[PDB]
Parts: sequence; C-alpha cells; structure tokens
Amino acid sequence: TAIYEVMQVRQGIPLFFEAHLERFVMSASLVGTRIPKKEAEILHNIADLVEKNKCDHGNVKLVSALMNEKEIFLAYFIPAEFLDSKARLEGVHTILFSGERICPNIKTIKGSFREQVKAVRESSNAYEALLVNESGHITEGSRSNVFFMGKDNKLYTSPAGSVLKGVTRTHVMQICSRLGLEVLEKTVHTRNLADIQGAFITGTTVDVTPVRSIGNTQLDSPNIPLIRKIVAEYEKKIAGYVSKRL
Repeated sequence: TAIYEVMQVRQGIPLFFEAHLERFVMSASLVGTRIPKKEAEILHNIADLVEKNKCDHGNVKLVSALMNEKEIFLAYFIPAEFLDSKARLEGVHTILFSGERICPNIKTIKGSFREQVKAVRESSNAYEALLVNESGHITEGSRSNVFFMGKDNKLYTSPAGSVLKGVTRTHVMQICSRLGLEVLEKTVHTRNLADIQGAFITGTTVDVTPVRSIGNTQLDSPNIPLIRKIVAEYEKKIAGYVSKRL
C-alpha cells in the first residue's frame, strides 16, 4: 500500500539522511515500489522545500505508494512538536495505548498510530503513547522507540523484530556500545512498570527524551546520570553531523 520516512531538518541539514534514505529505499524494494528519484534529487527536493517553506528547522516527510495501481512520491513539511528547554529538562508524560503494528519492521502509513492516539495524547498532555500488544508487552511509541531502566540499573528495549528499528534507536545502541552500557533486548510487560526506575523515548521527531511518567507511574528518568549521558552523547552526534555539512 504505502510507506513513509520522516527526517529532522536542523540549520537546513536533513539529519542522518543516508540512514533514512537507505531504510526508505530498502522498504520500497520490499513492498515492490522503487522510488523514482536518486539521493541527489531527493536531497534537492528537500533543499527546494527548505528554500520555499522559508524556516530552517522542522520535519520533512517522504511518502512512497502505489495508488489505483500507479506509483507516487511526495515530500512535504509536517508540524514539528519541538520540546523547549524546560520540557527537555523535566522530561515528558506518556500514556499506554492498546495496539499492534502489522509489519512492524517497515514504516507503513497503515502501521502509524499518530491519528489513533492524537485525542488521548491531547487530553492527557502526553508527548507520546506507548503501544501495548495483545500479550501486554510495551513495544514502542507511536513515533518512537522506548528504552527502560530497571531498578537493577540495566537498560532494556523491545527486540528489533517486534518494533520499527529506528535510526535513533540504532544511534543510541551505538552510544551505549561505545560507552560499555549493556542493553538487553527483551519483551517488557506492563507488569514490569513496577520494576523500572526510568525510561526514555528515541526518534527523529523526539531526539532522546527522558520520560517523567507512564500513566500514573512516576519515574526519576530526567535525574538518572546514564539517561542524561545518552541525551548528551546524542546531541553531540547531531552537532557533528550538522557541523560537517554547514
């Protein structure tokens, strides 16, 4: 049916463009619709939206579909929920939502919970909804991966086969690896929310954001050194990437 990709633009630079393009191109091959445009041409369409839409920061969405049996490529800015200063410090409220993504390894329009979770997010002032499958496992956010810190001080995240393997999740795994931080890839159950001390979400539209609460479970995530460290390392990674290309 239809796949999409979202890239964060900072100082007119699409962040981790090669990683996002590689995923989009590979998914297209699998769902059976090559993208018309080369890397060069796509990077040019984004520059033309950057120049034309005037602002230097925001989120660009690419869409590849087959509609009434013919091939479509769209590129457009979407509304950006940039977190301010204070929200980055205090961390965010999250809620649980029941759902499963069909074909979770591919960023399908049909697999997007954005529209489904919008009203519960707005009502609860939640920055993200964490999706809970038929067996009670917390898998991922609507637009993010989620990591948990146990009261055992170990990091857990849902195994890569059960979620979208986010570009951001991949960056965080590489940070943790480089820092000697173990990440266990294990199914985490809503039962485990009693046994965690922290959580953070990861994604193109959320960077690495510490979670202050999951429903009425309060967490200390914004004060945990290792979460602060992953946030700081990820920010350094963006700064380097933007630096090289400016």
